[PDB]
Amino acid sequence: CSLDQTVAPGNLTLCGNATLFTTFRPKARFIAPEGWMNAPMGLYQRADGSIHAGYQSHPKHIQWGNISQGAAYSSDFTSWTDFNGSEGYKTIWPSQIYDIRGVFDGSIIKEGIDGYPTILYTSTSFGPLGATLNEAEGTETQSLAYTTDDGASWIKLGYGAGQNPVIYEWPETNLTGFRDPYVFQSPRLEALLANTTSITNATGDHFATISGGVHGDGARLFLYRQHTTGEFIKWTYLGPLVTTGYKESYGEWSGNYGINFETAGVTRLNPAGAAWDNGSDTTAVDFVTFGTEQGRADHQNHWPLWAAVDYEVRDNGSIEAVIAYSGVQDWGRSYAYASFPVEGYRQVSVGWIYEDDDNVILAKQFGYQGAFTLFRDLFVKVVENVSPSTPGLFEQASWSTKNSTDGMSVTVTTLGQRVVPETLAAYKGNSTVSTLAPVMLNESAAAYTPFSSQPTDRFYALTGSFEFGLNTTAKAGFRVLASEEEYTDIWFDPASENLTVVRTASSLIKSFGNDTELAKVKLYEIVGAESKTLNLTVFVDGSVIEIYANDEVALSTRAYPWLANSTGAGLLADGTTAGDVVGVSGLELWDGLVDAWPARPANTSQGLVWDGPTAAMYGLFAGY
Amino acid sequence: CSLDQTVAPGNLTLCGNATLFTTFRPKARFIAPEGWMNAPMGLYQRADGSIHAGYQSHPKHIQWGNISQGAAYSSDFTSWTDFNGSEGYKTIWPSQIYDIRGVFDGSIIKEGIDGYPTILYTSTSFGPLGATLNEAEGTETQSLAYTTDDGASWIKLGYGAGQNPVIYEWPETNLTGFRDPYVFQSPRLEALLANTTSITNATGDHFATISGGVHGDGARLFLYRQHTTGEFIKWTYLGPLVTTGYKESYGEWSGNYGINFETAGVTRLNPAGAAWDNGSDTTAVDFVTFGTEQGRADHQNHWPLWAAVDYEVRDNGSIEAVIAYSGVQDWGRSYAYASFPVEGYRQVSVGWIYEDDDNVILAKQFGYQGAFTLFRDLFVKVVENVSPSTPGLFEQASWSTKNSTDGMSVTVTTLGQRVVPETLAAYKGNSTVSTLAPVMLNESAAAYTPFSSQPTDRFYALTGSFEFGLNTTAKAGFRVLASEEEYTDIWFDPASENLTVVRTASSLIKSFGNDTELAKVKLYEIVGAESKTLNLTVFVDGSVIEIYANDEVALSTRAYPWLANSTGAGLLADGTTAGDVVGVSGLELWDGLVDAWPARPANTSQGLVWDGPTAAMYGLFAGY
Ligand SMILES: *[C@@H]1O[C@H](CO)[C@@H](O[C@@H]2O[C@H](CO)[C@@H](O[C@@H]3O[C@H](CO[C@H]4O[C@H](CO[C@H]5O[C@H](CO)[C@@H](O)[C@H](O)[C@@H]5O[C@H]5O[C@H](CO)[C@@H](O)[C@H](O)[C@@H]5O)[C@@H](O)[C@H](O[C@H]5O[C@H](CO)[C@@H](O)[C@H](O)[C@@H]5O)[C@@H]4O)[C@@H](O)[C@H](O[C@H]4O[C@H](CO)[C@@H](O)[C@H](O)[C@@H]4O[C@H]4O[C@H](CO)[C@@H](O)[C@H](O)[C@@H]4O[C@H]4O[C@H](CO)[C@@H](O)[C@H](O)[C@@H]4O)[C@@H]3O)[C@H](O)[C@H]2NC(C)=O)[C@H](O)[C@H]1NC(C)=O
Ligand SMILES: *[C@@H]1O[C@H](CO)[C@@H](O[C@@H]2O[C@H](CO)[C@@H](O[C@@H]3O[C@H](CO[C@H]4O[C@H](CO[C@H]5O[C@H](CO)[C@@H](O)[C@H](O)[C@@H]5O[C@H]5O[C@H](CO)[C@@H](O)[C@H](O)[C@@H]5O)[C@@H](O)[C@H](O[C@H]5O[C@H](CO)[C@@H](O)[C@H](O)[C@@H]5O)[C@@H]4O)[C@@H](O)[C@H](O[C@H]4O[C@H](CO)[C@@H](O)[C@H](O)[C@@H]4O[C@H]4O[C@H](CO)[C@@H](O)[C@H](O)[C@@H]4O[C@H]4O[C@H](CO)[C@@H](O)[C@H](O)[C@@H]4O)[C@@H]3O)[C@H](O)[C@H]2NC(C)=O)[C@H](O)[C@H]1NC(C)=O
Ligand SMILES: *[C@@H]1O[C@H](CO)[C@@H](O[C@@H]2O[C@H](CO)[C@@H](O[C@@H]3O[C@H](CO[C@H]4O[C@H](CO)[C@@H](O)[C@H](O[C@H]5O[C@H](CO)[C@@H](O)[C@H](O)[C@@H]5O)[C@@H]4O)[C@@H](O)[C@H](O[C@H]4O[C@H](CO)[C@@H](O)[C@H](O)[C@@H]4O[C@@H]4O[C@H](CO)[C@@H](O)[C@H](O)[C@@H]4O)[C@@H]3O)[C@H](O)[C@H]2NC(C)=O)[C@H](O)[C@H]1NC(C)=O
Ligand SMILES: *[C@@H]1O[C@H](CO)[C@@H](O[C@@H]2O[C@H](CO)[C@@H](O[C@@H]3O[C@H](CO[C@H]4O[C@H](CO)[C@@H](O)[C@H](O[C@H]5O[C@H](CO)[C@@H](O)[C@H](O)[C@@H]5O)[C@@H]4O)[C@@H](O)[C@H](O[C@H]4O[C@H](CO)[C@@H](O)[C@H](O)[C@@H]4O[C@@H]4O[C@H](CO)[C@@H](O)[C@H](O)[C@@H]4O)[C@@H]3O)[C@H](O)[C@H]2NC(C)=O)[C@H](O)[C@H]1NC(C)=O
Ligand SMILES: *[C@@H]1O[C@H](CO)[C@@H](O)[C@H](O)[C@H]1NC(C)=O
Ligand SMILES: *[C@@H]1O[C@H](CO)[C@@H](O)[C@H](O)[C@H]1NC(C)=O
Ligand SMILES: *[C@@H]1O[C@H](CO)[C@@H](O)[C@H](O)[C@H]1NC(C)=O
Ligand SMILES: *[C@@H]1O[C@H](CO)[C@@H](O)[C@H](O)[C@H]1NC(C)=O
Ligand SMILES: *[C@@H]1O[C@H](CO)[C@@H](O)[C@H](O)[C@H]1NC(C)=O
Ligand SMILES: *[C@@H]1O[C@H](CO)[C@@H](O)[C@H](O)[C@H]1NC(C)=O
Ligand SMILES: *[C@@H]1O[C@H](CO)[C@@H](O)[C@H](O)[C@H]1NC(C)=O
Ligand SMILES: *[C@@H]1O[C@H](CO)[C@@H](O)[C@H](O)[C@H]1NC(C)=O
Ligand SMILES: *[C@@H]1O[C@H](CO)[C@@H](O)[C@H](O)[C@H]1NC(C)=O
Ligand SMILES: *[C@@H]1O[C@H](CO)[C@@H](O)[C@H](O)[C@H]1NC(C)=O
Ligand SMILES: *[C@@H]1O[C@H](CO)[C@@H](O)[C@H](O)[C@H]1NC(C)=O
Ligand SMILES: *[C@@H]1O[C@H](CO)[C@@H](O)[C@H](O)[C@H]1NC(C)=O
Ligand SMILES: *[C@@H]1O[C@H](CO)[C@@H](O)[C@H](O)[C@H]1NC(C)=O
Ligand SMILES: *[C@@H]1O[C@H](CO)[C@@H](O)[C@H](O)[C@H]1NC(C)=O
Ligand SMILES: *[C@@H]1O[C@H](CO)[C@@H](O)[C@H](O)[C@H]1NC(C)=O
Ligand SMILES: OC[C@H]1O[C@](O)(CO)[C@@H](O)[C@@H]1O
Ligand SMILES: OC[C@H]1O[C@](O)(CO)[C@@H](O)[C@@H]1O
Repeated sequence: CSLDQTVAPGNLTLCGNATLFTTFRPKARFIAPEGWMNAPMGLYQRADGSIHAGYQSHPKHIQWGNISQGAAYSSDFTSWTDFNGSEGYKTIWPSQIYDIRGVFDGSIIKEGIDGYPTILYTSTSFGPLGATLNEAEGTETQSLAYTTDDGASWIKLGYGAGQNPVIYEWPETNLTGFRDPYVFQSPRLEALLANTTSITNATGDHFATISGGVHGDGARLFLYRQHTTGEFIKWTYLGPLVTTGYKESYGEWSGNYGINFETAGVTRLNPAGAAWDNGSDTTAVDFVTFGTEQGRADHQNHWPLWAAVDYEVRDNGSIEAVIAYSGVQDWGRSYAYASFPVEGYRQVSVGWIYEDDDNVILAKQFGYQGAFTLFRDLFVKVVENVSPSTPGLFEQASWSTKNSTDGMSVTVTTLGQRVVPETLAAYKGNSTVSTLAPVMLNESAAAYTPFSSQPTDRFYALTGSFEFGLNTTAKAGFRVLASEEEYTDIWFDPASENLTVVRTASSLIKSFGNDTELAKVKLYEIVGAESKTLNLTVFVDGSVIEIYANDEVALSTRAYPWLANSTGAGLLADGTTAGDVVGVSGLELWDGLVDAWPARPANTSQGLVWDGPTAAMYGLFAGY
Repeated sequence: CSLDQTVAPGNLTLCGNATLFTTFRPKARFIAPEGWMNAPMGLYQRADGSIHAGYQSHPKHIQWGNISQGAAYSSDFTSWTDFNGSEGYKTIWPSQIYDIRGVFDGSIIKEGIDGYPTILYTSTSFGPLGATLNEAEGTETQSLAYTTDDGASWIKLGYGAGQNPVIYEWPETNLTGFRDPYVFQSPRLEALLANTTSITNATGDHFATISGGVHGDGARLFLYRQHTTGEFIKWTYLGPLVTTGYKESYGEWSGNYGINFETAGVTRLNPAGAAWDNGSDTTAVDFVTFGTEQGRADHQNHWPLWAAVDYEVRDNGSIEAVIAYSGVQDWGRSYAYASFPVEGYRQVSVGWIYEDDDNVILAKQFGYQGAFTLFRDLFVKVVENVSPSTPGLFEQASWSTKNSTDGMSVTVTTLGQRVVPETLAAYKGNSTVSTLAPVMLNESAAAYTPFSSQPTDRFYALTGSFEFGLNTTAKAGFRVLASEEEYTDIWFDPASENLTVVRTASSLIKSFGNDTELAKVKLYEIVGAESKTLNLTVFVDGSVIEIYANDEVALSTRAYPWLANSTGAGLLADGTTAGDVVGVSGLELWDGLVDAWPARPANTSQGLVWDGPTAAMYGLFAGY
């Protein structure tokens, strides 16, 4: 095992555990100290204003198992501190018959048991568990725990009748899944149900969704309501909130609804952020965010989706969320998005970016797997004065259109996502910032043009505004993590409406994924404009490449170049001519970003362990 | 629910939980504070000389489940003190994937991990578990924990490779069971194996048996040897120590070997007690004690047995224990005998006495189930100068015979059991003792003759020596827990060699068991004697009736008379005549015994709880 990054990579599978720990590792984002992580969980803003973030965690392993809540906190979403207790950075772990198979995703009741922050989580026990298996009632249940020390530790309710687990009966037969309770308050849903509470007797101020589906018949999001205000044991099933078909797709802009939902949440937004009105705010829109499984040929069979919904009240005192339009939260290697309320009328969303080593070839050598996305403010994106000749505009696929009275312009509404401003400000202020001169891409443009200032390592951000002709067939974008021999190309092709990440040359190491990422991006053309513009922001953080377009489209992916000098960046141009020109402006490079875990040393590995021969006997966890 | 014990019992199933807590409850013996108990476990004499006793425990329930180690200590086997920690009187409980289904029986390595007392116990996980089910490897494994505070708490080794569980591979396929590790030192077995240690490389000073069997092919006791002295992770399977046939019986004196062993142990004894020689003591005998299941039509399908064995060394460096003779440790409602070494060359044995309410009709009303037997010194019982005309003597069923050189007398050898002297001394000294005049039972004897002094409650002991003619057909014994309407009759019938406990009138409450208990007792006739003698000792302790004959035969049973005055006792006589006379002498009543738990109040119930609907979903525990 040579770690010489000035020459071609050897056989890196001969390298020891965690010998590649720092080589590809993000430094500017949320990530576990070591080992396996997946979904964000237990997210809440604490009483002191700081953010608590939990995550599915398996320390000292590089595959999933004994799944626990790891946790940390931050005052600005950006610089984090690990909790440290008797179980290291874990704060909830399998410990009881009802959750011994895994402490799965959960969400926070801010004023819960005895007034304390309280988590409702999926407690798993033995038996087949999965949407493609024959799962039985009891394998996935929902349980409570509360914290008296602001998330340093959690106390579970006792096991038994009238205690944990608090939700165990399947609301319908033959479920594909029954997990990921999302607890939320909703003046909107309270107002809608107020005339029917005699039918169900459920009058509490908290709702909870549980994610699942029905074998052979598509995904389901089940709605529960807290039976009585101030009491947290009894939750009453109202009915299915979202019902989709077996591998149903709303189309090219909307992924696929698969066979089962995971990590679903419910929110209400307006142009400024979170909306807490009862329906009276005409600018507010109800949204569901949700993962789906088995509706995708790649990306671990997982789509992270969202839908705008219109609520209807059923005669039995339940709610049907009718999908109005449907989109994708991130088009790349991310999943398990969670959202949570933040002071100042905000709803903040964060997901999990998995590695691109699906055959587990170099995972042990890493000594870790996974990171978070950046934290994102959700809001209703409104585009005014949109031209009716915008191609495909009235398909209204992942957006809505409202015509002006005279029919000559359109207002477009969709889900907006932008990186939280605290992170952008901290990144910029800690970086060496190069404001770059605008670049006109025409007949003289090379395929690749390095920026006039270059990054110094694998931790940087780029921004640019690409102005295209309305009938362009030119392509342009950014190349990142680039040397002569390794590079990753981010292209936008307005003619096809496709944003791609080409990774055929991303790394000399051949075991990592190299498939082309793809997102659809609608450039809403503005009335009177003779051009259309793509604002593209790119974060490069170790191996993470996280792309944002127009405060709307997100695409997270991975690149693992071996060579030490595969850190360069610049502009890409294809088919730019004297006549078909691409004007690039607002160009800026931020080199360095922020050290997100300042108390951690560079190498936080504690080694890796094997569960031994019993792992295969129990059949629950891979064991490593 | 009336608790009026001066009139006939009502419908006691209407009574609330623990309303009958004190009514039938033993006071003079080891018993949990409340709830369910079964097998003794984790028995050892601590460094300060006191006795640690563990037991299988399920607090606040009256059926088995979440099985844990409850514990207490005593300086004299007789007066006990509960441990009190974060889990009450529990000291080990299900907490890890490998033992979440139950912390089953285990035994003590006195100088174990880091020099501390260490328990090797059966750690159970999910899956079918039982001799009549299709159990799979991994469901029962063996794990270690150690104590740094003399049994107040135990620290388990970590889960994983080279740690817990330490024994997990089945030594043969298709096991009926794989549990109850019994760890012991044996100069005898070390000497026998010393010439073969190159074959196995196992050279440690601790052995361990594991109890089980093979489907369709009878019970097995598997022998392991610690691989290396001072190291406790690696245990090497040598081979089967005891192999018996599917429902094989050695005969009328020996119960039945069933299909699977439980709670088996290995010891070596001589006439004084425990023997720790290498084979050089010609008075010493090797013994195995073991429970069997599914070889009995009643008594919960459980025989608590013992066998004298002769060890042979196999060519592969293992030991075959060849059964020389085979007996019964207790003939009544007891099981799960454990034995442990005690200072002064002693081996002390104690078992579990179950209730006689197999349909669980009044268990909730009790608020508890189960007690221990008394603690018993084991030794080799030797009877000298036995007459060769003793009927059935040369069948040598649960004893051995050695003829004198001249053939006119026999030395009989068998397993001896007697109540530990500390308990007899404490009982006697705390009781009101009545030494009774001898009673000749002849033609004038009534069926029942009350003693001249009577007990004052349900806590007393009786002794008597019954001298019978060599050709008697008379029966005699003791009646206990007696009023006019309720009584329990203990008869010996020398002609049939049967000791019986007739319980047809034991209680007016009809839901308790009323079947006749039966033990075989051999009166070894002495050369020159014109009579044969039965020394009978009886302990009455709440509902327990525990009978000892001749420091050899034990029979534990239950009687639950309702009436407050069903406490009397006296002599029984049947077929005594002028010619066929029974001389009773050495008669003594001890009224009161000892308060075995002086710190406990009379009612230590904490109420009972239900596990809720998930108990049936998990399918592991009854739930109550
Ligand atoms: C199989 O068997 C298993 C083992 O028995 C069993 O698991 C156990 O289940 C029981 C029953 O559910 C659990 O007991 C509960 O414990 C809760 C506290 O849990 C936390 O703290 C304990 C104890 O912590 C001490 O000890 C540890 C270990 O040494 C130390 O680390 C601590 O620092 C602390 O040490 C101090 O105290 C010790 C004595 O206790 C001293 O010895 C020591 O010197 C120190 O001074 C921990 O062990 C727990 O850890 C475990 O669990 C966590 C998850 O929670 C895991 O992460 C971890 O790994 C461990 O597994 C944990 O940290 C109690 O709060 C709870 O008590 C209440 O509930 C019951 C039932 O409702 C009531 O009877 C009782 O009154 C309590 O309720 C009152 O209080 C709460 C909160 O204040 C109120 O909300 C409630 O309304 C009520 O209020 C009442 O009083 C008020 C007056 O003040 C009044 O206003 C109200 O009106 C009202 O009247 C309960 O005791 C036990 O934790 C489990 N143990 C383990 C190891 O798992 C398992 O379930 C079984 N399985 C099956 C299938 O049956
Ligand atoms: C799923 O996830 C689960 C959760 O992660 C996981 O379970 C956990 O597994 C880990 C790994 O096996 C366990 O970690 C071990 O813990 C042992 C100690 O366990 C006891 O103590 C802990 C901690 O106690 C503190 O905290 C509690 C809770 O708050 C308090 O109640 C205590 O009072 C105490 O509090 C103080 O300390 C805190 C900080 O720790 C402070 O915050 C606090 O303020 C106080 O000051 C308890 O939690 C345990 O309780 C649990 O387990 C018991 C059963 O054991 C249950 O009954 C109970 O309900 C709980 O479930 C328990 O009481 C450690 O000893 C052990 O440490 C060693 O082993 C590793 C690996 O070999 C070594 O790396 C390490 O060095 C240690 O070994 C050394 O020391 C031992 C003994 O001294 C030596 O024998 C050994 O040779 C070695 O010596 C070395 O150093 C010497 C120098 O001194 C030198 O001479 C030698 O040569 C050598 O170099 C390990 O940390 C953890 O307990 C589990 N937790 C739970 C909750 O279950 C589970 O397995 C996962 N499942 C799967 C399937 O993966
Ligand atoms: C005295 O001690 C007990 C603990 O032993 C304690 O708790 C009670 O425990 C008993 C069991 O001993 C429980 O009985 C079961 O109840 C089930 C139905 O329960 C529902 O209705 C009840 C009556 O209105 C409610 O009280 C229950 O509420 C509690 O539980 C819910 C969770 O569901 C919780 O949200 C609440 O807060 C409460 O805690 C609940 O709504 C029965 O289904 C169950 O069924 C059987 O048992 C009977 C007796 O054997 C049979 O007659 C039935 O046919 C059936 O059993 C069958 O046979 C076997 C059973 O193993 C099986 O093979 C068959 O399929 C079939 O099941 C049972 O009756 C009782 O619910 C529970 N009460 C509680 C928790 O309040 C007491 O509280 C304690 N008393 C005091 C004063 O402290
Ligand atoms: C680096 O980090 C690892 C943790 O990841 C850590 O521990 C090692 O972990 C690996 C797994 O990553 C273990 O590999 C397995 O080993 C099994 C055989 O193990 C036996 O032989 C070893 C070699 O001599 C010994 O080291 C082992 O001793 C340990 O464990 C025993 C308990 O058994 C214990 O008493 C000792 O004290 C030691 O702790 C042991 O005697 C293999 O069976 C297992 O099998 C597969 O994996 C391969 C790679 O994928 C495949 O090539 C095989 O075909 C096979 O996998 C197949 O595919 C899948 C697997 O999921 C399945 O469907 C098929 O049926 C089939 O199984 C595997 O190779 C390794 O044993 C373990 N080492 C330990 C604990 O020492 C390292 O220690 C750490 N390094 C450092 C320096 O810290
Ligand atoms: C980068 O490193 C490679 C290999 O060490 C070398 O070919 C070249 O000089 C360096 N710069 C490039 C390719 O831009
Ligand atoms: C990181 O630390 C681990 C654990 O000490 C060690 O095994 C590994 O070699 C280290 N890796 C590097 C690259 O420093
Ligand atoms: C309410 O009605 C809907 C639509 O028929 C149904 O799916 C749901 O199960 C009902 N809710 C109940 C039975 O609680
Ligand atoms: C919703 O709120 C508006 C004003 O904020 C109020 O007029 C209306 O009555 C509310 N709707 C309900 C609660 O029915
Ligand atoms: C919206 O505007 C377009 C273009 O003017 C027109 O084709 C369409 O019919 C309009 N829709 C409505 C509902 O008026
Ligand atoms: C650098 O980052 C830290 C941590 O996020 C932040 O608090 C600080 O404001 C940043 N420095 C600047 C903007 O100069
Ligand atoms: C074509 O592009 C080059 C490089 O940006 C620029 O110098 C030149 O002025 C452009 N041509 C025109 C006609 O703008
Ligand atoms: C653009 O993307 C779609 C998938 O949404 C694909 O079918 C089409 O071939 C792509 N076209 C080009 C030119 O990249
Ligand atoms: C015992 O009590 C019963 C019922 O109260 C009564 O018949 C009798 O007087 C008492 N004594 C007996 C039967 O020896
Ligand atoms: C014993 O105590 C328990 C728990 O407090 C109580 O429910 C029960 O009625 C008591 N029984 C008696 C006979 O005192
Ligand atoms: C040793 O031999 C006996 C008798 O054949 C056998 O039962 C046992 O399994 C053997 N021990 C092994 C294979 O370790
Ligand atoms: C057993 O012990 C005796 C004396 O106690 C000794 O003579 C003999 O050599 C020992 N047997 C062994 C260890 O082979
Ligand atoms: C009474 O019993 C206690 C506890 O076993 C014992 O220590 C004491 O010696 C006994 N009293 C006597 C023999 O007088
Ligand atoms: C017969 O028994 C009675 C009662 O023990 C006794 O008084 C009498 O002396 C006995 N008869 C003979 C002949 O011993
Ligand atoms: C004595 O016991 C045996 C069982 O061991 C039984 O078969 C026999 O019938 C009994 N005989 C009498 C007279 O009780
Ligand atoms: O780690 C388990 C968790 O991960 C998910 O499967 C999402 O990928 C959740 O549905 C579940 O709670
Ligand atoms: O409680 C479980 C324990 O009880 C037994 O079955 C004996 O009756 C043991 O074999 C086991 O360890």
